[PDB]
Amino acid sequence: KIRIKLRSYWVPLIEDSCKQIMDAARTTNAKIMGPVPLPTKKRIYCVLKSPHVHKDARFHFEIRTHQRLIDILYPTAQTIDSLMQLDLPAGVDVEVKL
Amino acid sequence: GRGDRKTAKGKRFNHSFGNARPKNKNKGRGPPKAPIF
Amino acid sequence: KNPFVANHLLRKIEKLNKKAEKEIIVTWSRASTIIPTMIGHTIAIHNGREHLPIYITDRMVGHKLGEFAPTLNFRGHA
Amino acid sequence: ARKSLIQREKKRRNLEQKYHLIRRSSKQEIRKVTSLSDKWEIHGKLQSPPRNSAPARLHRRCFLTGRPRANIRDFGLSGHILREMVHTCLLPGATRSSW
Amino acid sequence: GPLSSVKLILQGRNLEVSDNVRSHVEDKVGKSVAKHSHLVREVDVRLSARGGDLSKGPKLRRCEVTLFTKRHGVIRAEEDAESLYSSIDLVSSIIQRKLRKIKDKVSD
Amino acid sequence: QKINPLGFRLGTTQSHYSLWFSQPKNYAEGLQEDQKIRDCIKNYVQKNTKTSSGVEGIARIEIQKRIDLIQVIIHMGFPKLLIENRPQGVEDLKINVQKELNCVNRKLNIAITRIAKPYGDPNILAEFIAGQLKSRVSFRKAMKKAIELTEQADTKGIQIQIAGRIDGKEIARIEWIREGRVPLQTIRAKIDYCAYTVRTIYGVLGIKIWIFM
Amino acid sequence: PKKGGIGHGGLQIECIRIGGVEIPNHKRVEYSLQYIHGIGRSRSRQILLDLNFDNKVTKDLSEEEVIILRKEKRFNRVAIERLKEIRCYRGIRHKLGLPVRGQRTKNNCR
Amino acid sequence: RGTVEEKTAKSDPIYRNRLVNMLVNRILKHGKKSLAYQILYRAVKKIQQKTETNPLSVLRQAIRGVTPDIAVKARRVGGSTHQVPIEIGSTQGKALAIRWLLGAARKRPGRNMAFKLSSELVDAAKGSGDAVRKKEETHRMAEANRAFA
Amino acid sequence: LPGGFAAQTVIGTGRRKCAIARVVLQEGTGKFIINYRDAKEYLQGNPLWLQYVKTPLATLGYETNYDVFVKAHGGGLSGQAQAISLGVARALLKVSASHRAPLKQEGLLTRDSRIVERKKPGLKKARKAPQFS
RNA sequence: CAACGUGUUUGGAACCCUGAACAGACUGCCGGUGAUAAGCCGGAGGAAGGUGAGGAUGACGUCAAGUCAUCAUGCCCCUUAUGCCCUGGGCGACACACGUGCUACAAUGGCCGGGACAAAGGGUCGCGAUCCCGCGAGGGUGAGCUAACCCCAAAAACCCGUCCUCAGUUCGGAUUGCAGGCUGCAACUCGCCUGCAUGAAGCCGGAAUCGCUAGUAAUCGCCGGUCAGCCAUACGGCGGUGAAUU
Repeated sequence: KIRIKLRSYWVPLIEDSCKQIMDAARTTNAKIMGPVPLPTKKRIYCVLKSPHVHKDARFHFEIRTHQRLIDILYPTAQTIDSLMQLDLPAGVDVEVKL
Repeated sequence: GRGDRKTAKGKRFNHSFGNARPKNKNKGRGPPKAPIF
Repeated sequence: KNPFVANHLLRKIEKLNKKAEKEIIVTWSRASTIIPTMIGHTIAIHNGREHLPIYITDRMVGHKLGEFAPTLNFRGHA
Repeated sequence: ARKSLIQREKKRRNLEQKYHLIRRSSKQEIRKVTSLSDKWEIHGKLQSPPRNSAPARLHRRCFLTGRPRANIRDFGLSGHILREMVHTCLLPGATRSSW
Repeated sequence: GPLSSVKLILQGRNLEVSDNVRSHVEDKVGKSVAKHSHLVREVDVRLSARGGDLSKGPKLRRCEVTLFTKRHGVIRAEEDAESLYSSIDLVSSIIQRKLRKIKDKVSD
Repeated sequence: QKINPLGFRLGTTQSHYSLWFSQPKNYAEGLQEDQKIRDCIKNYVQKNTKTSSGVEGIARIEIQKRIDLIQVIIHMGFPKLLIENRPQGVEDLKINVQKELNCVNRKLNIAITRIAKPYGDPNILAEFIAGQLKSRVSFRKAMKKAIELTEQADTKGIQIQIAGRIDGKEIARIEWIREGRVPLQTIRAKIDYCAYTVRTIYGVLGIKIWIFM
Repeated sequence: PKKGGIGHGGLQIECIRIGGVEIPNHKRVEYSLQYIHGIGRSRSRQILLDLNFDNKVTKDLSEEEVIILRKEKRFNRVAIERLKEIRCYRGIRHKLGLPVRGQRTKNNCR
Repeated sequence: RGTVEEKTAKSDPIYRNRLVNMLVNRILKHGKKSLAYQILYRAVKKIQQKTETNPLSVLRQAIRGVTPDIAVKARRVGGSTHQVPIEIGSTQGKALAIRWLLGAARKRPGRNMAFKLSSELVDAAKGSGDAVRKKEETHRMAEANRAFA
Repeated sequence: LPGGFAAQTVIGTGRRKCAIARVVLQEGTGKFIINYRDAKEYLQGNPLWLQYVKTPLATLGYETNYDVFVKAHGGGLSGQAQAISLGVARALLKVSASHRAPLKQEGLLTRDSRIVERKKPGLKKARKAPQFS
């Protein structure tokens, strides 16, 4: 009944943070929908490289927004306290929706 | 051709809308030709 | 859809067209319209350096003012 | 840029938030012409006396240096400064992909 | 290049050009490449000056002459002398050797 | 010319610093917050240790945002020099850093860590050659001094480039010395570099230190 | 045939042939295939004289050959009168949708 | 550079012929392959309408009369330019054959490209028109200078 | 056209650049269907495209023998026809694998490296460069 | 993927896709050539074969190349001014010259109608679906979407019919006039776009000159950035059709 979203710029942090959230959620309660990787919001920027006039040879860097949807079925009180027990991940943005 | 802004190919090149390149083909159209027979 | 008028020019209308007729009186803000209650007044349009006296006929109605005053002093042997 | 122009954008922004909602919520009522069409010309006179509070006049410079041009708006920084805040591990996620 | 010759293009950088300057350009360059019979397309003569009383560094007058000729390539010569006139005469000599290099290499 | 190593190796073996994950307008505002924190810490320690004797050498300022709480780690090599001995150094840091973040009054933990070996960390060693070179000491004595000073403290390979206007000159030079392998191209290799600008009296100098570890 | 004042088109397809007239309206050419319901694809040959009457009336209904030349040159003697920047650039034959004239203005430089 | 990797050449779409597929690639202008396809098969349905033989027979018999055996390669020795003829290969003569045939087929006016390619194609089949005359004027120039090698 | 299957018994996949194609290969007659149209009306007349569809079955001479109604999207029509073709090849591999030797000897089980090269900055079309004089 | 008739209603994870790990391609095997070696030529297997393709990557150094108008700064100089605020102009002038692009010069064409298939992006001060008014640009109403949901968004070249089927033309669209709309205190100098009007030059280009070795060239569209709106025919990308020659 709950959907939590994990967005980051870093794959070992969603991998390990979603790893331990799935670990705690499985070892504290019942069957829970797995982490579905929904695709990478990735976007590119072209930076004019030299300060003055060199229009060719620029620097286009790309930022990658990884994200995983992960769904827990049944709200149990010690399971809500299990998830809210873990203020663990270092930056990974977590969201809640129905 | 493509600069011919009174056409459909010209408005498609210009990224604009008028008679010849319509939004919602039900709505908005120039006069209709009647070759008939 | 609405004619644009600089408000000090509107106060020039409300000062001369209410009391009494007058003369060369200066304006800035070139972008104003004609406003046919201005006909017969002479408007001083800024041209980059000075203000020009331009008499306003009723034929000049329906435009903006700096079409009447050129800004480039191109005499020209280019 | 120069030291003056950053504070030009600063004091112009103070005039934005000074009566932003007041004057442009007034314009929310002017353009509503269901009641009348011909009148309110003078009321453009009341539209007039905000001058530097026109949001058309408000730029967005690079906050770290101040180049008015090539400001990638999603970062707030300029062109050339954005390299050395990618190349110094400072921007998160800037993985310099060359796909 | 008064008539019939290659198309002249001047560049004046840090230098207000006069009658005697570009007159000396077309007469020395043009009248020393007047015995040419060359249909060279374009001559770019870029005549900049620098230093001395103008700024830091010695008094310099530096000319580059570039010829975009049909006849086997493009050529350019940059010389830097104490005067404009010594610059343009010296580049005039260099481009005499480069054009005799081109004409003389068309042989047999 | 050449790409710089900390930019080039960002996918692997080098991690970012400002480690907080956000949305575009909030990305620009979070970058505001990051830059003012690094400003307050840098200007803070520069003032309160400029009155003090030696150089500090703050290498990294990592800023992390788990919850509405901001972990700030400061990686200097000589951390005993900072504090006013009960903890009052980091307390007053926490005061002046709280001065410019209290939009949402969220707590922040300023910590401080030790560099493992401070000569092997190119920002600190670049600060040392910056300090001695800002004093009237030649390029050679100070630069070789940095090299043997480094190799006593366990570094695999090193490259030092010092830019123009060395002791008395009006023509700029570049002077670089290398020892061991410094493969700038090998992506696995983990080279850490620094690029410090020394603001001297007769000009500006540029020091650029690559360290292959 | 011959149409209103003096002007007329060839012996070609009817819509195109009305296009050959001096100054008709092409959307109202298309309307003149719709109000009259004239067969456009058929040529100017094979046209009943009632269709020619309807054409001459509907072409009297809008301004045409000499009339628009008259009114546009009335806006040209207007464009001698009142000293405008359009008028000043027609004393000197420039372009008044305003191209950058530092290069290449040869609809009027000739 | 050394060489080109060998070749891959497929046959005709509907007749299974390696020549006619070469011709449909040569009539192609900027990717419109269905239209060049259309022009060629309208030319074949035109050639069934003109005479009553195999279009492979009138096509191959046409391009035999366009293909040269020798051509001018204006070569140089010591700075001296000889107009010496060198014997051209076979498939090279195919490509030149439908080259002159096709470009000369883009000159004869009057009607659509089916009639144009048909008319210059039968002119190649009868020794008239312009493609086989182009064969002659590129053939009577290498014949004119056999005093070189 | 109706008459569904709703299963994945003997499937085949294929993909040219942006054009994917999944096929199911039923032992039938030959009135075969791209997504819900005939092959002629979807492959838009008879270019080479329809012939690339007819190529792997005519390799084994199994034109009457099967009926391959196709589900496909992505890409444009030629590459969608090619992905149909290699879908037929990988489908025929997954019925009667002893057809490996005729199919692989021709270029039917392979895949071209058809991919649009990206624009390279300072160029115009990944090879096209602006001229200079 | 499937059903119900135009949902979150049912199943399935079987295809596709998303996205983490793994594997794979390394002259590994075979034959033949080569001082036995490096390799070289071929063959099998394999999705892919000899850097698989593209990118990022750019040594010591050169041009005392460019940048003191990104930023920092030696020295020098101005300081009731070489500083600062505000309104109007200007960077948009125009006898010419040089360069890069777009449109073309037509029947492989142009128009109309009806059909067909993409990718990648962007968007809560927004994107804006639906309905109505208007020939239209547009106006109102604003459901849905913080984005694999919704919207921008119609893809276009392409296919099937109608016409012109050789003309300065139903090619081409320049320039100008009248009438509008939008953005924004404000659109004259100097914004875009709609409706009508005109229909310039231009029948494939001298001398010379440039790009490209394959999903490339050519060709057809779509998106983004900056951005109130735009001068964008540019730039950064993304697909579609798709060659010839070495």
